[PDB]
Amino acid sequence: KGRDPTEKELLEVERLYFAYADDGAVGVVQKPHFHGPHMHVSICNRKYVTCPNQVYRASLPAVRNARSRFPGPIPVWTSTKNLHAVASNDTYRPGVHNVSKF
Amino acid sequence: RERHAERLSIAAEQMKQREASQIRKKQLDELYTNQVDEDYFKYWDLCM
Amino acid sequence: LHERLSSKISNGFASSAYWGATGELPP
Amino acid sequence: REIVCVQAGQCGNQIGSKFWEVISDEHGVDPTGTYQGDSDLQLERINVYFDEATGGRYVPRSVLIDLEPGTMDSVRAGPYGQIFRPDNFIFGQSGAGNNWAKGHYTEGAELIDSVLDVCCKEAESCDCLQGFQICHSLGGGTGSGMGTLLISKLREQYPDRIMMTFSIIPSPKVSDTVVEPYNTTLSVHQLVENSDESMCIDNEALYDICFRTLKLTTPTFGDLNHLVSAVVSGVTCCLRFPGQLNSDLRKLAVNLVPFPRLHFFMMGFAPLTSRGSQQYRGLSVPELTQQMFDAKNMMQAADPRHGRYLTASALFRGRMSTKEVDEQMLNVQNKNSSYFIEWIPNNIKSSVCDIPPKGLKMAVTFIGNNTCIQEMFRRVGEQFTLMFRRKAFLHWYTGEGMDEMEFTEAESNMNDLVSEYQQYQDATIE
Amino acid sequence: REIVCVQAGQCGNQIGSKFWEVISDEHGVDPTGTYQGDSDLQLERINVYFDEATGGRYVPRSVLIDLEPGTMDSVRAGPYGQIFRPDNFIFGQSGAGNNWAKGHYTEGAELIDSVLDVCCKEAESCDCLQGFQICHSLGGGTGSGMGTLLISKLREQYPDRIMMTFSIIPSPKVSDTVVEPYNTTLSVHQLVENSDESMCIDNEALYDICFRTLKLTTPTFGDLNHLVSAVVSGVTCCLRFPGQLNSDLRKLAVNLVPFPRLHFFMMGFAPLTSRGSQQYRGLSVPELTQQMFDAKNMMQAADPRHGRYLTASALFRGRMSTKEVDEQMLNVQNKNSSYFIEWIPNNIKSSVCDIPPKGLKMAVTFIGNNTCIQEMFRRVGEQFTLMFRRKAFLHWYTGEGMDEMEFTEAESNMNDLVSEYQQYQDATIE
Amino acid sequence: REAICIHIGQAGCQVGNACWELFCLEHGIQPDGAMPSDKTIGVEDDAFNTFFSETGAGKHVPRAVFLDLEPTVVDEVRTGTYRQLFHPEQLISGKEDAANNYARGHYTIGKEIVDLCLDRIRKLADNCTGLQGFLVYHAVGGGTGSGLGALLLERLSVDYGKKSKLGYTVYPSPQVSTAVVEPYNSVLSTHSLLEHTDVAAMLDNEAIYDLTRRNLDIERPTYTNLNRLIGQVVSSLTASLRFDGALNVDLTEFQTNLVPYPRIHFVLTSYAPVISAEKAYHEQLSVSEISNAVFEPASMMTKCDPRHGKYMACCLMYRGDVVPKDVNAAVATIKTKRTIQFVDWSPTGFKCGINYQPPTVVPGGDLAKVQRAVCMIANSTAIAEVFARIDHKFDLMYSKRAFVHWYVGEGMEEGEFSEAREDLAALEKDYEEVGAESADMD
Amino acid sequence: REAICIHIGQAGCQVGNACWELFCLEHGIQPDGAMPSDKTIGVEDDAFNTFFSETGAGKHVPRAVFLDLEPTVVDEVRTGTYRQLFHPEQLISGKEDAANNYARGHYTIGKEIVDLCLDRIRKLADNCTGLQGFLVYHAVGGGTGSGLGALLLERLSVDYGKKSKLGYTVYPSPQVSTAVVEPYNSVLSTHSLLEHTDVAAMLDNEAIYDLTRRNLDIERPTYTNLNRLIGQVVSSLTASLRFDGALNVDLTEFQTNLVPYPRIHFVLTSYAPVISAEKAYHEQLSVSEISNAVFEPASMMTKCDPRHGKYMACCLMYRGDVVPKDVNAAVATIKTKRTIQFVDWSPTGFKCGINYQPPTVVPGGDLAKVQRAVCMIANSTAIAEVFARIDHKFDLMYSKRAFVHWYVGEGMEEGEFSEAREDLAALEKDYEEVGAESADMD
Ligand SMILES: Nc1nc2c(ncn2[C@@H]2O[C@H](COP(=O)(O)OP(=O)(O)OP(=O)(O)O)[C@@H](O)[C@H]2O)c(=O)[nH]1
Ligand SMILES: Nc1nc2c(ncn2[C@@H]2O[C@H](COP(=O)(O)OP(=O)(O)OP(=O)(O)O)[C@@H](O)[C@H]2O)c(=O)[nH]1
Ligand SMILES: Nc1nc2c(ncn2[C@@H]2O[C@H](COP(=O)(O)OP(=O)(O)O)[C@@H](O)[C@H]2O)c(=O)[nH]1
Ligand SMILES: Nc1nc2c(ncn2[C@@H]2O[C@H](COP(=O)(O)OP(=O)(O)O)[C@@H](O)[C@H]2O)c(=O)[nH]1
Ligand SMILES: [Mg+2]
Ligand SMILES: [Mg+2]
Repeated sequence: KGRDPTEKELLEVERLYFAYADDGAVGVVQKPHFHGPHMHVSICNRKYVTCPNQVYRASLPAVRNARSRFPGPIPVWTSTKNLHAVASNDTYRPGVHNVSKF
Repeated sequence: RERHAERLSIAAEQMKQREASQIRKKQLDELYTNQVDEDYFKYWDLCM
Repeated sequence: LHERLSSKISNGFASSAYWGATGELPP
Repeated sequence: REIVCVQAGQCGNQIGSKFWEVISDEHGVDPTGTYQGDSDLQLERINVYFDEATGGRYVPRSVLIDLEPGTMDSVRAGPYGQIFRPDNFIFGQSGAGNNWAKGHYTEGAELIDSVLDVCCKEAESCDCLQGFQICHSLGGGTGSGMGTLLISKLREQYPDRIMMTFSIIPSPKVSDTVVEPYNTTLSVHQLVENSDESMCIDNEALYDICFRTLKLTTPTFGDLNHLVSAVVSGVTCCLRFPGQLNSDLRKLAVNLVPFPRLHFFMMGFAPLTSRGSQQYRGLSVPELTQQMFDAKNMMQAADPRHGRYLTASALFRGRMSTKEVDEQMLNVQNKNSSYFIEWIPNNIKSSVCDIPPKGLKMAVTFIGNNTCIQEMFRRVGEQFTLMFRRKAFLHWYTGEGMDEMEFTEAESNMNDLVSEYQQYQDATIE
Repeated sequence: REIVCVQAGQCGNQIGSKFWEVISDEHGVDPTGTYQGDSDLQLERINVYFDEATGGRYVPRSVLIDLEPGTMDSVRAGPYGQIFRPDNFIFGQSGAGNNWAKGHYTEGAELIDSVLDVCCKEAESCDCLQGFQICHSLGGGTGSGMGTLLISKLREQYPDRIMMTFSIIPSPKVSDTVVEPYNTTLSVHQLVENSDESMCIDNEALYDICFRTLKLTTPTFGDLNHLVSAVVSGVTCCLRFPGQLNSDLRKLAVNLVPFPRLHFFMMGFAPLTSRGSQQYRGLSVPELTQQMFDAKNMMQAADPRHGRYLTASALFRGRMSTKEVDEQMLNVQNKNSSYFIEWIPNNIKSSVCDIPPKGLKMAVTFIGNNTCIQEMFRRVGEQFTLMFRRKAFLHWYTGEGMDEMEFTEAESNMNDLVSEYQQYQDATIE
Repeated sequence: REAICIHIGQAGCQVGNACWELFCLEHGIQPDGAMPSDKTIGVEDDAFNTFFSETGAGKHVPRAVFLDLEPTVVDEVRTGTYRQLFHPEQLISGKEDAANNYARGHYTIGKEIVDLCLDRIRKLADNCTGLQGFLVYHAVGGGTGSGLGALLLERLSVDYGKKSKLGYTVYPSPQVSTAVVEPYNSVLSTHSLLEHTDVAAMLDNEAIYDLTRRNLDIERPTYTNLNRLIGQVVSSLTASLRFDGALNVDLTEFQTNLVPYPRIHFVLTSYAPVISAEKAYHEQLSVSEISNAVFEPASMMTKCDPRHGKYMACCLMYRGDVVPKDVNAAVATIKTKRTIQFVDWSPTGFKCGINYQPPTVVPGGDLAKVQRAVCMIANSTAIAEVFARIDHKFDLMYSKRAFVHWYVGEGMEEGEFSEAREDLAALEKDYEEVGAESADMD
Repeated sequence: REAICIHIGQAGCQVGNACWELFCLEHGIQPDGAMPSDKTIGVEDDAFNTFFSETGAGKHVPRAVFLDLEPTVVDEVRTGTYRQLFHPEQLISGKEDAANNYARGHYTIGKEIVDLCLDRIRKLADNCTGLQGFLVYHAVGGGTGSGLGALLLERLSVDYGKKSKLGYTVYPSPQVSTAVVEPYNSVLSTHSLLEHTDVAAMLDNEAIYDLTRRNLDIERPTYTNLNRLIGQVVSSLTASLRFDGALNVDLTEFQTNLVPYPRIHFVLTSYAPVISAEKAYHEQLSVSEISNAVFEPASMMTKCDPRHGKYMACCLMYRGDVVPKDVNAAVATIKTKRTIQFVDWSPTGFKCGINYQPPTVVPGGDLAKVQRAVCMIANSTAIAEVFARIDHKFDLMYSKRAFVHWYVGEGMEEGEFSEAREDLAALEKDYEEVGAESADMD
């Protein structure tokens, strides 16, 4: 449009994600990708750790331990304070806070 | 004329080979699928 | 009546690109 | 080109049961899983929805998730229930409590890893994966919270594929639960960011379909779920049978969505008529075309007469001429010019498929992108504002842990969706 | 190429009994010792595990050791017990008392010479000797003390052979004995110096295998010992049958161990599925490979997702194409690339053997070298530090004669092992 | 002598089925590819060689490739009636379609598939000794036809150089429509097509529907009828290579006679004795009557009226029992007409061809049997009206960037829209400038 | 006339089974060593003499040794179908493998077995009167193939001297892999192999898998298919010794024509009519078509692309019904192509051979029956990329001393790693420098 943008219309800069092109132009990423590993599907399937559509730095998300619960129907989990104590659903949920990077 | 007849005979041989290859492919596909029988579960759930 | 309606469900599976094509050569 | 199905909550599992009945009927699969069909055309695309298990058997590529196992024992007890893989049933122990925050934060995070493991197991087995299909209600508890959680995880893992949802939204007239507005508002906020294309159904519209069009004396939830399963199995028909003008989910999305937020669609299915009337009218393309645009046959409470069509799509099944399709769509476009958004020169896509559903000569499914969908969200927002101004039941959600700012986020996002539709409704060429 | 097995203590003797049942079944040996098999392929490598005594019969090259004879009377009472050579059972007259020092220094040295005499008699009879295989628990008393004593003596006497151990270590969750941390720490200190390759098993992981994967209603220790016997008999399959790509214990060690302290490995075996579910999913190389890397199917409590794979090995049994094996192992390496150590360009060895385990058309066993094993040792060291700071039970060990400096040395050696694993586990962008 | 056919996407493969059905039935090759053994003609004819090659065992195989991104249509060809005729390498199919996106065909997916197509075409071109052009069938309304057709024609134009490339092209009809985004794909295709095609023939389904309703007596036509008409046209144009005649016309002659300036290469096509069997017995069908027929706008296969422009060149192909004197008398009578006007810089407006082989009759067909036919391709300024209407449709949508995010996401700069629209504007001005009389400019 | 075959380790013995199956079936020796001579030819025959010797009772025995450190594969040969064909002394087996360690094979274990191998080879060479080279089959990825193959080639090179040694070698594929330590063994092998081999032919299993999927119609190939293809290639190259022909080619001609400088002796190999029966019956297979086939990189049995380099020499072997004029026309057509490039210092780029015996068809085989075939071995600078990726993987592992304690414990100085890596760096520089144009160097 022939006009210059007003102060109200310049608030759109905050809502968008910006990046450089290969030749030095400034653009906007329409659809950002996950900063962890993900899939691009074509004639073949491939995993990309990093892709230009990502907005944040690449990182490996933490995961919950698979063997956290007791081997049985009883409600016993591993404690959040140490590696050997146990806990249950009394006054708190121990299954939701077992996520760790390592 | 002799050369043409020889070419025709070779074509017929190729047809026969095609049929044999189809049969072999079916047999190999049957061979490569997996199966389970009773010796798999013999050692589980005995309570001894 | 029953046999006609039973036969009416078999002909619903047909393709249209080679509809009626036979390939016979006029002399 | 393989689809993976996810079934969530009571409504989702029941609709799924009827869907897999319809699909097993169309491909001639016995409830034991044995192929018993009568034409090669049935067999040659069976891979699209079924995986092959050893010595004859076929298994359906679907994941069933629910927070209380009551439903799962019912689906396993149903007539086709045996076909489902036992390892594909995922369930918890305590209920969702009709609470979005409980379903999303406490039992959601407990189960979500096992559902993602099953979904990955199903996805990585395909030679080429097409989009996911999800059925759930937005008014419930586990349906809303875990459905939107799972949608977010799958959208993180497969951003280049298609994400499709079928969703039930609470009637303004006949609610089964008091806290429906909160769960609906939070779920629509999640969907408008995450989804590529979303279909919305009102139970009130299915009741009006059954009573006025089908004249059923005593309808049941099985009939509503049968209508939904019919459209769901119809949308994919061109993916899996030959035709004169093939079409695809991605081609539908490319022709239907002008801008990425405007992805909410209306649904209809045309050949519906009562057993008394059936002796009086033969199937033909004009009859299907007249019924498809009749608001009596549309599955949402909003009516097209208060809005404008941005785009529409029609998929025809059966042996029929292309000339009649083209000329019908031309005549409707020329004759009805006020109901079509004027800065797009042609709003309707057509598609033609050779293979009808068994025992019907012809069928069409209609998908419509109309701005009158804004009226439903505004109505839900009204009921939310009535409840929210007085903090009517908020302590349950806050006790789970939500900040009140989440509710203001969901209100702002729904209000912006309504505003964007209203602005595009009143746009002009100048 | 002959293997000598050693089974020590109750757990070791029970696992050995199940192992020799499985091996006698695969080679068609009657419990009287008579050959009753049905193919020449069975005879041509029978020497690997059996020695031949005159007039047909075969006897198994195994030494049975325990400190109290209760187990020996139980194994003699078992279904295959008669096959064992009477002179090969060595036992004392009083128990280990669950004390490492008792098992190692006082009653150990009295018997150990007779065990070494039997082991030398058995070793010098082989025409060519392959490595030793030892089964024992680390949490017990005679298992830990006499097993590590014997390992040290055999490593002195046969330093050019292979020393392989399978070892069960106490769960933090499901323990039978209070003084487990001391015995575990001292045994791990002995193993990291003495062993060439060591496999670790948690009873908790086998319970989770049985309950989640096999859906057993009433599991018993016999099932747990069958899972262990299955993997142990699978590792040696390429030694004793033909195949397209032969493999060997030494070849496994050469490809798995980058540096000599990093020799502790995880195990898995893929075709596990409940009798009800097996009708719903056929076995195939993609399915076996996917289960093979699934942590649900791994026999330790530590999870691979918290570490990275340095190396892995897969041994396939059955009639199968090499293309599918190569391309599947490539696909798994490419798809999970963040979990593989980047300064090694390809981490996986494959091997293919023609003859599957009885009653399965095909099977694979998995051996993995992953840094997540450090979490197990850290947990044991933590429980040790809680007990050791307070001198909780030390007078028993000191009364037997142990120096506390032994405890501080063993703690320091395990801590250095944990540090070496920890440096390689985490990435370093710099 | 030889010509290679390239069939792209859905319309091009379906039209290919009708074309190869016709060429088989005209030459006499059976569906399995063997000439009948009952005939004892004694002579061993070779005329098929333009379209078929023999191995040596006497099977025939055709000089064609079928290219598609979705499997279904090519698998239908593989499972159809002509399954044994084609070599399996010729039938190339991808995994997933270009989803009505030109950008998806050109940048993302066709760029992956194109090298297999080029290798197959090379393998065809190596088995020739007098190749004299490429025939290409595609629609510019869909994604893979536009994007991969343009990319492949571009690569062919660099690799083969001077060899001629003739396109048969289905343009978006003026009120029949199949997809919303048709103008963008047609504009972006046409931008590439200006530089990289020697003659382009345009077809619209609405015209062939009108022609089949008015002339034939078909109330409910479908695509197989249109494809049989197209096959007849292609057979008429290529008959000059294959049968004896008075005035032959090589494929290189079209570009020399029809194209005055290098951008002005889009031509209109029509065909005369489209008539039903019941009408055929009420009327004689002389040379002058069918010559009068080819000039009525009711005969055209593109929805344009040539009365709104001026002709630059006409090429008239006669096949069957025709004598040159009747062609000359007919053309002079046409020249007399007042509603037919030629640009003053083109005094010698006509090219003629005359071939003795009458048109073949297909067992299931809908055309009557006739002893003679004529087909015309002509260059006229009226064509500017088709582009102007595709432009307004592009401008109305592009004013709001209605769908552009799909194209930008699939790999295209936004700038490419403005470039193509300005090039088509310049083409419109070219058609204004070329048509101005020299007497007015002194 | 005579040639002796040496098979080492697992790949070499398994490829040997397919080779000797083929040579038996082509000459006509029964599996028990007999010749049912049924022809009325009047005089006896000698073509077998290259590969078999007779005792005098008329049994045939073959000129080969099978060398392995593990028993299983050779015991499988001993118990198989050909038990009576081989002399039992010829099948030599140790007790235990080299465990993927080159050092273990070379220093510890192969040093004990190597003297038996030389005594057997000497006993064979004494029963000859015109030995004209050794053919060697081994893989450089495994321990015994690398270590004992190098040690044995060194000893052979000292004892026999000038006699030619031609190797067919399976190199580690660029991304499919079977063992972790492949780069170390391949580098150390190539270091020993540089001095002591006259021509080395490179094979990759990934290429033969691609070829069997693409050309043949096999979804699930296994090593027997690859080994049968290798056997066909060796039979094509040695046919010039065994049957009548227009232009023969002795094994000494390869080294003279293919190797320009003494380090540049690694050659690419390809084979043209690898084809299934259905494709073979859809197409004629003339000389020019198979000549065009041998130059596509899709035809090669090693995973390298020759378009990234320049050809230095080509050797083309035609067998079957071929005429020299067609060979000349084909080679001139290849020379015309612009995407095929020769170094400017090699103007006369081609060697030709023409033999009359067509390729044999094996009863269980997957190749079609064909009247003619061509086989190519060629020297090209593109080969430098194979070494560069092996060297990069070596640098990655050796930068952290990833496995060195095994090699140092089994008897090797650490210095040998640096020596070999510097020699391969110099080989890379040789291939970089040789490809530099003369006009730039004035
Ligand atoms: N005359 C004729 N027109 C056709 C035929 N098939 C499709 N069309 C027309 O061509 C346009 C559609 O182009 P398509 O060929 O379907 O596009 P496409 O090449 O498949 O491109 P994709 O959809 O991306 O795969 C519409 O205008 C159709 O009416 C046909 O068989 N005959
Ligand atoms: N084409 C082909 N490749 C093979 C064959 N056998 C093994 N290979 C490949 O060669 C490499 C393995 O080399 P081996 O021959 O097994 O090594 P080795 O000679 O036995 O050496 P050791 O293991 O120490 O006994 C791998 O890349 C295999 O894929 C075969 O029969 N044919
Ligand atoms: N159409 C349809 N609606 C259903 C069905 N079952 C439940 N509902 C509706 O969904 C809402 C209840 O949600 P529900 O599925 O129980 O939520 P959940 O507890 O999270 O699974 C109510 O409006 C019900 O009327 C069904 O089978 N079909
Ligand atoms: N898997 C398995 N574990 C066992 C068996 N017997 C004992 N255990 C476990 O081993 C530990 C006891 O060690 P034990 O074998 O008694 O030590 P020992 O007295 O030195 O032989 C406990 O954790 C038991 O649960 C068995 O047969 N199988
Ligand atoms: Mg298409
Ligand atoms: Mg070996």
